[PDB]
Parts: sequence; C-alpha cells; structure tokens
Amino acid sequence: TPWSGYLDDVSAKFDTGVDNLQTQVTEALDKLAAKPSDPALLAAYQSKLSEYNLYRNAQSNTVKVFKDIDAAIIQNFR
Amino acid sequence: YVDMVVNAATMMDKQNDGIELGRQKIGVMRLNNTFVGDRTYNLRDQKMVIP
Repeated sequence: TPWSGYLDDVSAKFDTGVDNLQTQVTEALDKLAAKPSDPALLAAYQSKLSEYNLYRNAQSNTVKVFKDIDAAIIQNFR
Repeated sequence: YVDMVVNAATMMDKQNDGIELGRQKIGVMRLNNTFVGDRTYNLRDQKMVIP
C-alpha cells in the first residue's frame, strides 16, 4: 500500500494546489523551442518559468521546518 | 497401581507439552470481479484514494 506520512501530506498540498502548472511549463517550453523569436511566447514562458521557480522553493523550505520541529520534540523523550 | 498411573500420566503430559499443533495453512484465493490493488484518483478538489 502506498504509505504517506505527515510531511508527505504537507508537500502534497502544493502539488494539488497548482492544478496544471507542471504541464503548462512543458507545453510552453515546447512551443517556444520551435520558434524562439515570438515575443508573446517569450513573455509567457518567462512568467510561467518564474511561477514554477517560486513554487518549489516554498515547498522545500516549508518541508524542512517541520522536520526540525519534530526532531526537537523527539530529542526530549529521554 | 495408583502410584504408577499418577506418575505415567504426569510425565506423558509433560512430554506432549513440547509439541505444537497449530499448523498454519496457506490459502490461495482468486478474485473474479475486481482489481487487487489500491488506486488513486486525482480529483481537482482532492487527492483521493480507494483501498
């Protein structure tokens, strides 16, 4: 059975929060790569590449902080 | 007679005490109407799982 913890439940909220960005990025790139000279294409890909950047930085930082809270509590069981 | 009986019965009970009889049985069951695995459906609103 696919097992998921609490950190998994946390990171998953971002993935479901952005419905299709994961796909849109690849679609926009594939368009642009065909015709790297259309400003409407370039402006679109700039916007969606930078939304894709901020998405994953916010994800990994917030997954780290909960690990540090858990390890801090666990260390006091002794 | 009495002494022999009580001795023999106590010692046989201790000897059988060492034997296990909870034989584990393996059964193989086919499913005819459905898939065996869990499945995930990614609704827009939720990640959903069926066990």
